[PDB]
Amino acid sequence: ESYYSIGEVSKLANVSIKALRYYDKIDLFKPAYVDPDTSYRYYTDSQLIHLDLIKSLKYIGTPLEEMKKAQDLEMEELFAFYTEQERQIREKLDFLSALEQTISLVKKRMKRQMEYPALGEVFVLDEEEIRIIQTEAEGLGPENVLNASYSKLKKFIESADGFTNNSYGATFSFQPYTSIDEMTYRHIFTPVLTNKQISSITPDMEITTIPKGRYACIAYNFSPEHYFLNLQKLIKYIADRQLTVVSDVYELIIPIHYSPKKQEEYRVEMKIRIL
Amino acid sequence: ESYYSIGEVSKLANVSIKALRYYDKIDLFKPAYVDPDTSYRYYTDSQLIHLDLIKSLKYIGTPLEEMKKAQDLEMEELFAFYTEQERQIREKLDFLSALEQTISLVKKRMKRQMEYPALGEVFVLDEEEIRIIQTEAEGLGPENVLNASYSKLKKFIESADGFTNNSYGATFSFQPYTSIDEMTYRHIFTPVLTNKQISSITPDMEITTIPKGRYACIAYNFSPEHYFLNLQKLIKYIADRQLTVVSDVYELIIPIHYSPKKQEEYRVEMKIRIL
DNA sequence: GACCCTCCCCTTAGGGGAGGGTC
DNA sequence: GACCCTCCCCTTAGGGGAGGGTC
Ligand SMILES: NC[C@H]1O[C@H](O[C@H]2[C@H](O)[C@@H](O[C@H]3O[C@H](CO)[C@@H](O)[C@H](N)[C@H]3O)[C@H](N)C[C@@H]2N)[C@H](O)[C@@H](O)[C@@H]1O
Ligand SMILES: NC[C@H]1O[C@H](O[C@H]2[C@H](O)[C@@H](O[C@H]3O[C@H](CO)[C@@H](O)[C@H](N)[C@H]3O)[C@H](N)C[C@@H]2N)[C@H](O)[C@@H](O)[C@@H]1O
Repeated sequence: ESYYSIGEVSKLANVSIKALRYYDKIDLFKPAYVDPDTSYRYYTDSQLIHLDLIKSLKYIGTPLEEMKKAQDLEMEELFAFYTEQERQIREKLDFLSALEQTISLVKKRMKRQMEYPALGEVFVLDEEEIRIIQTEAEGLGPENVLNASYSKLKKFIESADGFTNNSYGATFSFQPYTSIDEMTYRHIFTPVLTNKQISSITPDMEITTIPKGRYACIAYNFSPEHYFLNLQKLIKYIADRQLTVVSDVYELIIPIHYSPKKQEEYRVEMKIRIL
Repeated sequence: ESYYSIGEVSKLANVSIKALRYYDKIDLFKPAYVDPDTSYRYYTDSQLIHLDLIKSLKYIGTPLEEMKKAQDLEMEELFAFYTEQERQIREKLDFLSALEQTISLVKKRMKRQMEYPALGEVFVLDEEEIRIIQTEAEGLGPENVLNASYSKLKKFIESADGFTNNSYGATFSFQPYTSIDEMTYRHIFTPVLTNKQISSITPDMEITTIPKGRYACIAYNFSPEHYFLNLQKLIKYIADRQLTVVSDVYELIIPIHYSPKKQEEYRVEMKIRIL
């Protein structure tokens, strides 16, 4: 015998007016009475029960046209719909959960770049392993290597990590080169950062890693004059301190920013392993 | 010296054409060259680097106008933005994680209702505790009690669980009543299903629970003729098997469906505790 | 005054599709 | 032929606000 205006319901049910009006329009929840002249909406007390579900499902995030299907459902049938919701949640849980490790690790790798002891000078250091995806570089050089050169590797990684490599890598044979002009990349690769499977990897992609070990490194900010010089510096450090190299030179390039409105700049790192 | 059409980039970067066009419109990522007559878009190989971030941030779910702010940021500053993302993730993780327990528990309570040994007959059984929110019922009766009668309790629960009670409860003193006409509810309550804090609960709300114990129950599907009868049945079962009651009668009403296009139906349960 | 009505413009990140024109 | 262009209509769950009228 008590009837509620939209305002009354709104306050009562902690749902907004514009919201009830909306739910009225999509015929998910309609007033018991619409005065035909004033088009005012009036609601019975016994209606409010229909909101409990709506409100819940909303909180869960069920889309509206979907609630409508849910309303009809009988107790046993609704139960199942819930466990559907349960499974859908576990997914998001996984998906984020994964992302959390990913980002913490992206961050961990960004740290070293800012904590690098000095630029332009060579030093040795003890390195954790880095897993990576590589492919034969088909006669590519520092000179003519392209971004596009990476696109297949980059599919795989994205399909795997979801989270595109900040980084670009290539390797080549440690030699007394005298010229950029003399150098060819053996493979080019990009680091993976998930231990998530890589479905349907084709066999022209080797999964391998930059082994744990001790490394003569040198790292600077790119510019053409320095590239070759710093390589030189490296070779020298080896030959002088008289060491035995046991890998290629690994070279990794990392943007310092992605502003398309500032001049491009990149951090380069050449490392190599020793006995 | 190699330039890419939108199609070329799209395939290269595994981003859609309509997507690059869009990113062009919002000046997040613009081609290096737009032919002035054909309005064809052309891109440099050295541009594709700007997509790695975009693509990542997208995967993380960063909104676009926000990526723009991120692009300018310097390595140290970007690092922080990430940990912002890290914290924002942990929230969702919590939020869902909570929901998962909630739903598993909503489900657990829905089960018993469908696994209830028989309807209309009384039996005793051993009950887990049920926490709940209640309030003095201010002389309310089975006769005149309303949905609205619950609205404050229901705020609290929603503010706490997010997930509106499927259920509605009231209690009253076990007596040889002869009439619905004789009955008053002592409190009316609604079960909580989170152990999450209930911020700024006002003191006219008692947090308490339906204690763990042994209970004479009876549960049926509502209709006016049966209500009082089944109560009667209950009283009788006690008096005959000669038992001592140690609580009020708890009464709980639960919709069987929320279809607003079928006749309303409800499951009632009256239980009481014994020594 | 305080509610309530309808109606209209607004948001995100594009996809689908038309009706051209181009490489 | 296969690319690419612009332009337009579409989606979700409403909120904000106008310009009335009503309880
Ligand atoms: N590793 C080659 C890389 O190409 C791009 O850019 C990096 C290159 O190394 C530079 O290219 C060359 O610059 C000069 C003339 O081109 C040469 O003297 C020099 N030896 C080369 O390094 C480029 N311009 C900037 C940045 N350093 C990408 O970031 C990455 O796809 C890829 O890994
Ligand atoms: N507990 C009272 C409850 O009111 C509503 O509905 C339930 C009531 O119990 C019924 O009300 C009464 O129906 C008859 C005439 O009104 C009476 O003879 C009977 N004794 C009463 O129970 C109602 N119509 C259906 C459903 N059972 C709500 O679900 C809930 O807010 C609240 O808990």
